[PDB]
Order: sequence, then C-alpha cells, then structure tokens
Amino acid sequence: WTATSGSCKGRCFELQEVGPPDCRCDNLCKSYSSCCHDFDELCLKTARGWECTKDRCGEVRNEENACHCSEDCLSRGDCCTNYQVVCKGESHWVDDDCEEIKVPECPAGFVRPPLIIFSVDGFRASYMKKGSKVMPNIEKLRSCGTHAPYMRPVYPTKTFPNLYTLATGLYPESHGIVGNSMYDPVFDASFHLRGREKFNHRWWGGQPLWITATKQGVRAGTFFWSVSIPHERRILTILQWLSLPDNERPSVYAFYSEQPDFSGHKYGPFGPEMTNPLREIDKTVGQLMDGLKQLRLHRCVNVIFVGDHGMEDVTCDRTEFLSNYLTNVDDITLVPGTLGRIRAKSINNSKYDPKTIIAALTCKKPDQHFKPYMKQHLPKRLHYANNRRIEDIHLLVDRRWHVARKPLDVYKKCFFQGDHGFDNKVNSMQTVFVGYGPTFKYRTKVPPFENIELYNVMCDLLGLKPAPNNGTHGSLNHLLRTNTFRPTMPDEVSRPNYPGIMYLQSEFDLGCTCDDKVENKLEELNKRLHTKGSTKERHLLYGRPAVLYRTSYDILYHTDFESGYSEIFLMPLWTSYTISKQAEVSSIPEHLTNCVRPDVRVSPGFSQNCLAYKNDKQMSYGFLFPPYLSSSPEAKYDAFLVTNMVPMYPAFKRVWAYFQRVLVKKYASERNGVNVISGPIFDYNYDGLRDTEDEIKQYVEGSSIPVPTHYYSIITSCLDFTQPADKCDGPLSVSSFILPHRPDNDESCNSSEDESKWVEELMKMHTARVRDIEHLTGLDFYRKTSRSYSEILTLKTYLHTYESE
Ligand SMILES: *[C@@H]1O[C@H](CO)[C@@H](O[C@@H]2O[C@H](CO)[C@@H](O[C@@H]3O[C@H](CO[C@H]4O[C@H](CO)[C@@H](O)[C@H](O[C@H]5O[C@H](CO)[C@@H](O)[C@H](O)[C@@H]5O[C@H]5O[C@H](CO)[C@@H](O)[C@H](O)[C@@H]5O)[C@@H]4O)[C@@H](O)[C@H](O[C@H]4O[C@H](CO)[C@@H](O)[C@H](O)[C@@H]4O[C@H]4O[C@H](CO)[C@@H](O)[C@H](O)[C@@H]4O)[C@@H]3O)[C@H](O)[C@H]2NC(C)=O)[C@H](O)[C@H]1NC(C)=O
Ligand SMILES: O=C(c1cnc(OCC(F)(F)F)c(C2CC2)c1)N1C[C@@H]2CN(C(=O)c3ccc4[nH]nnc4c3)C[C@H]2C1
Ligand SMILES: [Ca+2]
Ligand SMILES: [Ca+2]
Ligand SMILES: [K+]
Ligand code: NA
Ligand SMILES: [Zn+2]
Repeated sequence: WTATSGSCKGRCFELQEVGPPDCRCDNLCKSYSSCCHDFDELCLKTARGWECTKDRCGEVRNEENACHCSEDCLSRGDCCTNYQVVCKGESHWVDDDCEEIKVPECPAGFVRPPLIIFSVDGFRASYMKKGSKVMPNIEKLRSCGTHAPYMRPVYPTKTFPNLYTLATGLYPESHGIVGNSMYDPVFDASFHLRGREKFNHRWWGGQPLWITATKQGVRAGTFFWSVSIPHERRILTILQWLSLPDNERPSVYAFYSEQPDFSGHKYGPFGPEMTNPLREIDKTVGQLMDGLKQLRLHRCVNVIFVGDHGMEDVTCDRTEFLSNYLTNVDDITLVPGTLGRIRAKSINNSKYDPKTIIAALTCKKPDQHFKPYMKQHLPKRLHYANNRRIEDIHLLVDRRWHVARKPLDVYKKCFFQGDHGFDNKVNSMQTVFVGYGPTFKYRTKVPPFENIELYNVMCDLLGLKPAPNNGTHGSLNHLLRTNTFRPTMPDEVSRPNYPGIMYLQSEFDLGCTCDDKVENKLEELNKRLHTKGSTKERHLLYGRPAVLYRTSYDILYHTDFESGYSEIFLMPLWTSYTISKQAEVSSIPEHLTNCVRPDVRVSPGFSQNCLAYKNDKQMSYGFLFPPYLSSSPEAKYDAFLVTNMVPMYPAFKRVWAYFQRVLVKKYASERNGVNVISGPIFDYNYDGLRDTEDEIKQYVEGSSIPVPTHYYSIITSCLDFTQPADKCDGPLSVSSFILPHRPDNDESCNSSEDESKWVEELMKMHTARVRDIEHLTGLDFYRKTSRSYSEILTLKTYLHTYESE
C-alpha cells in the first residue's frame, strides 16, 4: 500500500527515497506504483518539447515547459541543452576541436571531477566503425579520449548479469545475477524480467558502486531508471542534479539507454532499421555534452561510454528442440534461448538422471548446434558454476542458434532477428568502451579488456577503495592520466627447500622399473652443475612463481627443466621449461617406454609409486616436462623421474601427448621459442579457487596421490618475435589454458579421429588468463621481469580468444 495523496512540489527526482506508505517522487517510483498523485504533472513536463528555437529566447519563465529558454535558466539549472547554441551564438560541443584536458577545469566547490556512466544496451563493438558516419558525438568521445577496440562482457552475455557486473566488478556466479531468469532453490523463488520478485534485494549480492560511494561519503545519483521516463528527461535530471549546492550534489551519475538492443532484437544487428536508433543515441550524447558545456563542466566531468554486450543474427528457424533428442522431455524445465539450463520439473522425482539426459544430448546429430556440459566441466574462463542458481546441466549454444524444449514453446510463447547471451569470446557479443575526461588519457587506444575490471577504475576515478572483487586492480592503470592505484606484488608465504642427494636407490620401494644401468670423468662435473641450477636462467625466465599459501615444497633443478615439487600433493605444483625455435623433437626410446626412476633428492615417503598406477585400472600417468623434448639422450633420463610424474586418464593422455609432442614445437617455431610452465589444478568444489588437501574427492586407487581436476600451461614468448623467447628485451606475449582432466573425450565429437583433427580445437575452447590459473593454484607468476608491475598485471589478465577480426 502507498497513500499516494501527498505532493511532489519541490521534490521532483529527490535523491533520498522516503519510506512507504508516504508517497515517492524518486526516479524509481513508477516501478513501485508509488508516485504521488502529481508526479507526471510536476516531474514529467513535456510542453514545447526539448529544444530552444529562436523565438523562445529570453522568454518569460513558464513553469509548464519541459525545459526553459528564459534568461534565468542557467542560474535555475534548467535550460534546454541547446539554449546557448540557439540563443547565445554558442557552438555545439561536437563542432569544437578537441583540446587535451591536462587538469580538471571545475567550478569552485567541486571537490573531485564527477563521473557519468553512459551505458548503452546491446551496443556491439563493430558499431563504432560501422555506424561512425551517423554518430559524430560518440566518434568525438572515442577519438579524443581513451578507447579500446572492444570490451569483453561476462558470460552469459545477457543484460542483467552484465549491468550488475559493471556495477560490482564481480562474476555473475559471485554477484548472484546469473541470468535474465533464475530459480533459487534455497529461497524457493523465480526472478523474471516481468514482475515484482526481481525488486527484492535478496537476488543482488556484492557491493555495487553507488553503495561503495555512499559508505565512503561520496554521494551517488540513482542508477536504476523507470522504463517510461524518456531519455531527454533523464539527461535534464542529471544536469539539474549537477546544479545542486556542493553539500547536496552527487559525484557519480548513471544514464541507461535501451537502444540499440531494443531494435537489434527486432531487425538484427545490421538491419537497415538500425541506423536510426544509432543516430538517436548519438543525439542524446550530444545533449549531455552541450548540457555540460553550458554548465562549464565539459572539461571537468569523466564520462564513461560503455555497452553491456553485442548482438548476433538469430531467427526462429535456427532453433534446436530438445524434443528431437529426449523422450521424457516433460520431466525437465529448460531456461531456453541463446544458452540452455536444465533442471527437473519436479524435486519429488528420484527417477530423474542428469547423466542419461547429458548422454542423450551428446554428439547426437552430425551438425548439432549446442553442446551439453555439467556446469563444473564448462571452460573455466567462463567462471560459470559456483552458484546454487546455476543448474547442473548447461547447454552452450552455437552462435546464431537457439535452444528450446518443444516447438510449441517457439510459436505459443518469426518475431526476432537478433539475440545475445552466447559464449563471451564470440565476436558479435563484444561491446564498447570509451573514457573521456581529465582523468583519462588523451587520444589513446588501449588493448581490449574485460568488463569485470571497470569497477576498480571507477572507484579510482572517485577516490574510493573498492570492495573485494574479481578485477585485478592496477591492470587498467594504462587507461588513466593520473589517480593510478599502485599495486604491490603479494608476499611469498612458503619458501622452498633445495634438497641435495639424500637417499640411496634401495631405500625406495615404489615398484617402478627402468632400463637405465649403463655408464665419463669430464661430463660428471656437468650433470652435477645442472642439478645445482646451472641451466636455471634458461628454463626459468621470469623468476620462480611465488607460493602464496602455507605448504611444504622443494625446488628441483634439471638440465632441461626446473620444478616446484609439493611434498603434500606428491607432484609438482609447476614445471618450467624453455623450447627454442631450433629445438628438436625425438621419441621415447623403446627400452625406456615404461621407465620410472626414483628421485634421490626426495624421500620415498613423499614420492608417488608405480604400484598404485598398476592397481588402478582407470588411472594412468604422464609427465609434466615431456620426454620428447629432452636436449640429449642423457638428459632424457631426468624426464622419467618419479617427481615429474602426474596422474592421467588414458583418454586425457591422448590430448596431453599431442600437446607435448606436436604443439609445443609448433608454437616454438611460430613464436621464436617459448617458455612453458605446466602443472596440475585441483578444483573439486568448482569455485575457481585452489583446493586445500582436505577438499580432494579423488585419489589414485589405494594411495594418497590426489587426482587433478585440470591441467594448465602458460606459454610465454617475446612480443617482438624477432627476439628469441630466452633473450627478450621488451614486452612479453602469452597464451594459456586450463584443460579439464576427463576420463572420456565426450566433449569432442570428432575424438575418434586423429588428434590433429580435434585436440587443438579443444585447447582453444579452454583458453585461459594467467590470472585464472593463479586463483586455481595459489601461485604468483612473472615475479622477476624487467617490466613494470602494471604491465605484468595487464599481461596476466590477457585472454587469447582465437576469434577472427
Ligand atoms: C570473485 O571475487 C569474490 C569477492 O572477493 C570472491 O568471492 C568471495 O570469496 C570468499 C572465499 O570463498 C568468500 O568468503 C567467505 O565468506 C563467508 C561470509 O559470506 C558473506 O559475507 C560477505 C561479505 O559482506 C558477502 O559478500 C557474501 O555474499 C554471498 O552470499 C550472499 C547470500 O548468501 C549472496 O547474496 C551473494 O551473492 C554472495 O554469494 C556468493 O558467495 C557464496 C559464499 O560466500 C557462494 O556460496 C555463492 O554461490 C556466491 O558465489 C556473504 O553474505 C564466510 O562465512 C566464509 O568463511 C568460512 O571459510 C573460512 C576459510 O577461511 C573459515 O576460516 C571460516 O571459519 C568459515 O568456515 C565456516 O563455514 C564453512 C562454510 O560454510 C564451514 O565448512 C565451516 O565448517 C565453518 O563453519 C568465507 O570467508 C566471500 O564471501 C566471497 N564474496 C563474494 C561477494 O562472493 C570470489 O572468490 C572471486 N572469484 C574468483 C574466481 O577468484
Ligand atoms: O534500471 C535498469 C538498469 C540501468 N542501469 C544499470 O546500471 C548502469 C550501470 F551499471 F552501467 F552503471 C542497472 C544495473 C544496476 C543493475 C540497471 N534497467 C531497466 C532495464 C529493463 N531491462 C530489460 O528489461 C531488458 C533489456 C534488454 C534486453 N535484451 N534482452 N533481454 C532484455 C531485457 C534492462 C534493465 C536495465
Ligand atoms: Ca542487455
Ligand atoms: Ca576450489
Ligand atoms: K592404471
Ligand atoms: Na568424443
Ligand atoms: Zn537484449
């Protein structure tokens, strides 16, 4: 109940919201049916429209007008945005040359430059180039300020998950808004676009920018707008708020445009009907900037022009129907469209089998346009698993397609020609970023980056300390003229042991064997120098990674590789090796096929054993440094140490062997040498964070050898590829992956063929950022380079996407 009889006189778009049933005059009141009786009359005036004309100049203030052209309007803060242009001979902001903004140029009483976030729904990254002729204001912002060629949304590339990610720096799995519709079983409730449930605070986790600002005494203009307030009135309201007295004026403002997404759904991303909404968004930007220039704030405000996701071509006839695959299609609930999520219709049904449902959706048709996954098997780069609102069964849908349960669902809900929500590496889902103002750089292009990073930068822009979030703070310092945050490297928590030879061979009873008893007085000095770390500067290019948790581990040196060997997990946490452009691939000699050798530096009690692998009929083993890339027949013996061994499903060994035998060498020839760091990952609770020993759900049978859920590799080289990886003088270039350690290759529909037809496609799908691997391992990489730390942070957030241009 709202007793809606009070008045909005003097309170139009009030900043503090009053407590019901007293009537509301704030920008959200429409959406609660709670506006005072006279809200439209007082607060939503439209008389005479939005522009001054010659004859309105110096008019007598008439309060009924939507905006004013009278002499007192600058003082009252409520001129039409074009007042000076029409009535004072001024120029439009877009017609002025840009001039570098070296310092903020603000009226007296401004303590900090205001931030305005101008967010545009569905604004695909290629609109910047493709609609440039019709967006002159936006093109001025872009070329004069700081811009990226595109910005990567988060998955799913839907509206609410992306807007709330912008506001929080959090992955949808952490902020809670995991889709445009959700079911939460602990609440027992659904969240929809239609209706009232979406308004309850229980959905919205994390700490959004406006709340961060408020708690630290920076005042915030309201971010949500009600859908029926027109664009011109939002702009005017922001400009009015900017005229408030110093003690009442907010420092941060948000504007939201429903376009071009709205049209894009109807006409597709490049439909001819799309030119007009681009013109209109450009015009609104023009109104804002003319408004700022009137208030003399155009060289004082930081403006962020940012999209939530792009838009792809999608029509009704590109729909795959689950009824074409399943038989009990009625025992399921599907959240449909550009992604799929499946759960049971009824929780009082114990005859519902996730495994049978998945098997029934796997490689069923040769051209199939989706792929089922248990959520914990989705590519780790999507970070889409650690929330009760995310269903166990997920369908990743091919770009340009839809999934639906039955045909009746598609025609008893072609309407649409555009949609979004797909994998966030897809080109058509990419969106825009421009920053313009005193705190951003002048005419600067920056590399593409992820939208999870902006919350930190907005906090920097406002002098706020960010709530804990998924950005890497410092990784966008190169966007800013000043206000940079000065990050420091995390302190190493555990320091390694450096064991020497401490055990005789016969102390070991591991059930391992090797054909290695064959025999020089000169090269006995050498082998010894190699075990002391004489080649270490060649294989460890960027310092050893730092272990950021408490544990027991040993540094092991070898001719061809260095490793950090964990006495707790009985395997390396990391293995580092450099492969130059010239390096040769050889094979495993026949007498050495099943060879595993005790490491006399590490006690039997902290070693794996061959017996366990013999007894475990499911589990086999592989090596982190590959024997194929040994530098000499003698150095090959090092690769067969029991301390280089890791557990591997036979099915996974097909993937790994091909990576080690064929791909490392291909990359080394292409990149002029690579440094490679590889290792296991344990993430049994799928939270994207390293597991502690007591979280491991799986061991090699009858042993304490823990089974990795994933294997990673980081492959680094010189960005200037005329320089070899081991002698690089400037910026680095990196690509990485986190391969799921699975007992089958069901994920790859062509896995019956040669590894050369499917393995690399799989690895590309599981591309990762170094930062993703740091979270999953508790390691910190690149500790000793000649690069600045901000630069290394950018490199650690890079993702190699494998899309075209
Ligand atoms: C991306 O960035 C984010 C933000 O930094 C990272 O997420 C953080 O990770 C932390 C570690 O996992 C986690 O810390 C835990 O917090 C518990 C208290 O949590 C509440 O308070 C915070 C702070 O204000 C709040 O943000 C939380 O909000 C969550 O939950 C609400 C409501 O439930 C949601 O609205 C909201 O969306 C959010 O949900 C997300 O987090 C939860 C888990 O916290 C997930 O389950 C959800 O799916 C969703 O993703 C909370 O309201 C705290 O109690 C924990 O402490 C236990 O563990 C420690 C280990 O040190 C131990 O010492 C303690 O004693 C304690 O143990 C006891 O509890 C155990 C488990 O119940 C039990 O087994 C024991 O027996 C003990 O009784 C813990 O410190 C932090 O909450 C989140 N923050 C956020 C915002 O998600 C995220 O990791 C980053 N992602 C990546 C990939 O790096
Ligand atoms: O009120 C806001 C808002 C506006 N701005 C913000 O943030 C701005 C920010 F973060 F950038 F600063 C924030 C975030 C706080 C959540 C929220 N709204 C109301 C709009 C209603 N809406 C839709 O129904 C919709 C739209 C397009 C679609 N395509 N496909 N399905 C769709 C469904 C999008 C919602 C955004
Ligand atoms: Ca959207
Ligand atoms: Ca974990
Ligand atoms: K075995
Ligand atoms: Na297969
Ligand atoms: Zn949309």
